[PDB]
Amino acid sequence: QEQLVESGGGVVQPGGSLRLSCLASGFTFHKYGMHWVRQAPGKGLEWVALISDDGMRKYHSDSMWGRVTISRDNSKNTLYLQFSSLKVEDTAMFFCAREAGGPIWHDDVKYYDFNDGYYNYHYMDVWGKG
Amino acid sequence: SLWDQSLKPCVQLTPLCVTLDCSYNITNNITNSITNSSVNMREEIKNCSFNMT
Ligand SMILES: *[C@@H]1O[C@H](CO)[C@@H](O[C@@H]2O[C@H](CO)[C@@H](O[C@@H]3O[C@H](CO[C@H]4O[C@H](CO)[C@@H](O)[C@H](O)[C@@H]4O[C@@H]4O[C@H](CO)[C@@H](O[C@@H]5O[C@H](CO)[C@H](O)[C@H](O)[C@H]5O)[C@H](O)[C@H]4NC(C)=O)[C@@H](O)[C@H](O)[C@@H]3O)[C@H](O)[C@H]2NC(C)=O)[C@H](O)[C@H]1NC(C)=O
Ligand SMILES: *[C@@H]1O[C@H](CO[C@@H]2O[C@@H](C)[C@@H](O)[C@@H](O)[C@@H]2O)[C@@H](O[C@@H]2O[C@H](CO)[C@@H](O[C@@H]3O[C@H](CO)[C@@H](O)[C@H](O)[C@@H]3O)[C@H](O)[C@H]2NC(C)=O)[C@H](O)[C@H]1NC(C)=O
Ligand SMILES: *[C@@H]1O[C@H](CO)[C@@H](O)[C@H](O)[C@H]1NC(C)=O
Ligand SMILES: *[C@@H]1O[C@H](CO)[C@@H](O)[C@H](O)[C@H]1NC(C)=O
Repeated sequence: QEQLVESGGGVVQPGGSLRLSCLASGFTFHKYGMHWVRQAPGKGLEWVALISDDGMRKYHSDSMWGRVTISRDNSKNTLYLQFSSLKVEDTAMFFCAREAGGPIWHDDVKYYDFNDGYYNYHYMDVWGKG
Repeated sequence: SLWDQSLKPCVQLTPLCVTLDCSYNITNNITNSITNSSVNMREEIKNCSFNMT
């Protein structure tokens, strides 16, 4: 099945950096714009970052904007998040969630992207280990 | 008659008639050449996206 596994997270101190790597399997990761989310102690879910299928654009929350940079690797079928100027408020479990399937559905008809890409902008159907 | 005969094996383009979205200015260098004969603005060059089954 379509599986996602996060890694690289660990105990760190503010002001440094961190490399969170989200590996994927069971599907064609080459065009799946992933989503980085965080969950802090005693708090709800909080969206961290989002990257497009091709890595052209990307979105980061204004609080986490600048501190984090998201990237993809279609050869490795992997996603990467590089931190910078870490803050004590960043204490959280980080998850790597997929996008709303491969195509976008409308009237039972499914549309893929240019060059038959697995694009969407919708809910996150699959969630990773964390 | 020969033109119709050669037209027969050609695949049809009926599903192509859906409404599309095109962009005129693209990531190319020249749009206005040295000559101007009411054709530089009418460049007849756009890049367009289209749904296909
Ligand atoms: C055919 O012609 C069309 C007509 O031009 C083309 O479409 C577009 O038309 C617009 C007409 O207004 C053009 O607008 C201009 O854009 C200029 C460039 O603005 C950017 O660069 C300057 C620096 O030079 C920057 O100051 C601007 O704010 C903007 O870039 C900013 O970049 C940062 C960093 O990436 C963004 O920050 C984001 O923040 C979030 C969190 O909040 C995330 O973290 C993101 O990851 C992060 O990137 C910031 O958001 C962004 N600014 C904005 C407002 O979004 C500008 O200087 C001019 O004044 C004018 O506004 C537009 O450029 C043009 N499109 C292109 C591609 O040129 C059409 O493209 C063309 N056809 C083709 C095929 O190209
Ligand atoms: C009209 O064309 C623009 C520009 O597309 C680019 O230039 C053309 C001449 C061709 O060479 C295209 O192959 C080329 O992409 C379309 O806009 C979009 O521009 C961005 C540029 O940032 C393209 O991004 C690329 O995305 C791929 C895959 O994710 C990356 O590997 C690349 O590194 C690069 O970031 C984007 O592909 C392109 N969009 C499309 C659909 O090609 C514009 O959309 C198009 N007009 C229409 C109506 O589609
Ligand atoms: C167009 O080509 C000229 C050289 O012929 C070059 O100097 C210029 O930078 C080019 N412009 C673009 C947008 O590619
Ligand atoms: C370009 O336009 C000007 C005025 O519109 C005209 O005088 C000139 O002859 C045109 N160029 C050519 C090559 O005809």
